[PDB]
Amino acid sequence: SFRRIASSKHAQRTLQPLNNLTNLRLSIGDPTVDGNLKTPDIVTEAMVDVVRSGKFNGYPPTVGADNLRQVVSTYWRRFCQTKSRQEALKWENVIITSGVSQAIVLALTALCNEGDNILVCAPSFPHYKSVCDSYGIECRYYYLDPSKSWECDLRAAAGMVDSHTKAFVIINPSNPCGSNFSRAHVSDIIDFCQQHQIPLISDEIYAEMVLNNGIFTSVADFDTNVPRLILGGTAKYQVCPGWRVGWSILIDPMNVAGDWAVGMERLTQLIAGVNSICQEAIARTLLKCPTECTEHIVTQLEAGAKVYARLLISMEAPQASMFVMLDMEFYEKLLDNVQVLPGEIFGMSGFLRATVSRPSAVLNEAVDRI
Amino acid sequence: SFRRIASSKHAQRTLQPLNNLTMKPSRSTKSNLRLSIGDPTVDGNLKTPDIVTEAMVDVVRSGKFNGYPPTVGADNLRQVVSTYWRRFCQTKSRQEALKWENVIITSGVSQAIVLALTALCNEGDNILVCAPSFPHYKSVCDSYGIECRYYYLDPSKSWECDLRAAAGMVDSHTKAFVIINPSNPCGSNFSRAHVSDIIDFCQQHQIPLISDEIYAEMVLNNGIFTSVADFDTNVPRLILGGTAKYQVCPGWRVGWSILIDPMNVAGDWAVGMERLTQLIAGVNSICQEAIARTLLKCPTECTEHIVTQLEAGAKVYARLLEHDIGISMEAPQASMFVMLKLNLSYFQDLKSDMEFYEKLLDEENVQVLPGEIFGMSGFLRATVSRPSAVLNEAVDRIIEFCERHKK
Ligand SMILES: [Cl-]
Ligand SMILES: [Cl-]
Repeated sequence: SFRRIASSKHAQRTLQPLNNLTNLRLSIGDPTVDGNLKTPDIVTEAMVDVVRSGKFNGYPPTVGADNLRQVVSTYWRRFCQTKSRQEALKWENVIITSGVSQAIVLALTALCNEGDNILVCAPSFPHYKSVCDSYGIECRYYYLDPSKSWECDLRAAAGMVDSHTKAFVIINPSNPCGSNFSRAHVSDIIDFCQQHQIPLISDEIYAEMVLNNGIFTSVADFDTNVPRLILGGTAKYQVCPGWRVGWSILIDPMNVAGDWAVGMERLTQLIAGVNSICQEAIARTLLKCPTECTEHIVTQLEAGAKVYARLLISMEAPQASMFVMLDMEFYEKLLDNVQVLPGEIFGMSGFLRATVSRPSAVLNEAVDRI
Repeated sequence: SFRRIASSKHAQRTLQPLNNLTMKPSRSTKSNLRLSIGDPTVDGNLKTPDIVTEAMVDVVRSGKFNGYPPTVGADNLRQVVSTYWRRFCQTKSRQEALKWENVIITSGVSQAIVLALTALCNEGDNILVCAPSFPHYKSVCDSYGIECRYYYLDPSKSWECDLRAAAGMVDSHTKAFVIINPSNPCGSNFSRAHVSDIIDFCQQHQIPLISDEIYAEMVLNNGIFTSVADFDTNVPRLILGGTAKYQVCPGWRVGWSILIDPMNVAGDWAVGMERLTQLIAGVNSICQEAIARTLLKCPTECTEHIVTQLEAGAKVYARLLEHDIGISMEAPQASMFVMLKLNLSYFQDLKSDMEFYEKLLDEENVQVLPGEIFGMSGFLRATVSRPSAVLNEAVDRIIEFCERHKK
């Protein structure tokens, strides 16, 4: 015979509730489903050129190709309204990752040990909770106030901070809330992080996907010595999540977080980096994508916002991202044939996440069915 | 002011000795000749098949494969890989034991290694790993607080596993036996009989066998590759492989793992690996479809070209044996590397493989890798995949270098 082989504690406690939960589907967080949103043609053709050259099939540096890091550094400068802020973004502090999902893993596991906690918004993109449970880090939720435009309850969060608290995480613009934070509110967050002396992690992957001529405020656009780790990429706004490319950018002017940066660098060695074809294709086109491409998608999202309004169930209208928030029992009865998502999944019972990114013809039929 | 932010223990102990090596610039006027590089794309002499390249083109232009794949891999590629590995099995039953349900698509074999070990072991466990070895097993183990417990390969018995010594290393915390076959850095290609013995060893000790078979297509001299798949056994085996080396595209970051477990004693291991793919959420969707379209269509001819190039590189290293300069070596039967054994008693001022590496580089601007990096001092890893003109020139400098330091 042969002794049964069991798995590790690490594997056993690694759970993704969304995926575990798994016809008109308003539950899907992937902009490629219908084809109404499209990757820019120049990116598609840069990929064609790059793979046909045969010059980008070799090993990249595990931290990312130099030129893509440089380009990403240059690209994020546009979110900075000032020269000093812009100069504070250095390519040396850019890391290319296998999607933002990996950037989250690297950020959290280079920073925390088992037994630590981080403060994370609720409701939230579930990956932070999943990564935390996987590695024995506590995901300590602070709550977002839906009646104050889904702003962070900074009064409450203060009471959650202790000696094992290692970071403060925000998602802005937000999946699942569709929120877009004001400049003053982002300033408060930074001050909060200063008062409590913890780094700020800002998931800014929807940066290009603000609606209604809204203003996006990146944690980069401030004069502060508070270390900030910005996570972003092209997966959502260039409609190519399956390419598995994203990045993290550290802004640390007084250099208080250098070991974190080194730790993240060292940990890229484990899977040894990112698809070399996509890295070069994005390095060639990231700065050349015209406002019009981002402007077509934003208009397409504004349409979905209009369709959900007919239901008015209450809701805070979306200012950004691809979702609106409007609980488990309601979800189950709808399928028995429309698919929504319960906010339970995201850390806040009593809501439903619905997607804005599908065609009106699909949405209208589903909103009517609701 | 602001509290200094420090890193985790996991980060602090994560080290890759190869990268770290990257070395004093040479005080020489000769051209830099690098024999240290483990990337088949370096010179352009070896080539990704055109049919794979044009499948990538069709796939990306379609705009139908830019979405999220399943974290475990696209269904069609998993089915295709399963079908592909069947050719390494000589029988219907062995072929039937390969199931696409037990294939996982990974971000290179490097991720496959992470998933295999961290889904199996807890901190405080150990695994048996060959030395010398591709450094990633050691790097991942140390990163995760798993002990990399070396058993030694024998350069005089064709770089075979010393199984007798390995037996004394097994204890209650030993969780796996790792082999690399064909081998980086040794160039060895195991006989069927040795692979049979390795499996028997794993049966006696009741530990799973992990086999890095990424050089499966790159056997030389009409050799026979024996996959751990090609056996009638209930020993659980996890095979790591991919297209990175033999289709000359390591940078695309695609590889896979295949679990073969006929009595289903390792289902939890499989479920664990699957769960852990959720953390980076999978693999480049363009390449998975491109490879799904072409993996079964690539002609034998594309590979025999690469093999021919490697056999020629091997002949050039053989020239080192014609001079009495203290270099012995088992000619490579596979993979892309050779291990040069140093007779240190030949040299007046060369104490170690490391010192040999430094002085060679400083004096002749030829870069090899000391075997220390791979877990076995007293050797040098040299690459066979470069063009003959590069190798021939570099071997001349090595010969000259040895004669000069002798006595
Ligand atoms: Cl990782
Ligand atoms: Cl991973």
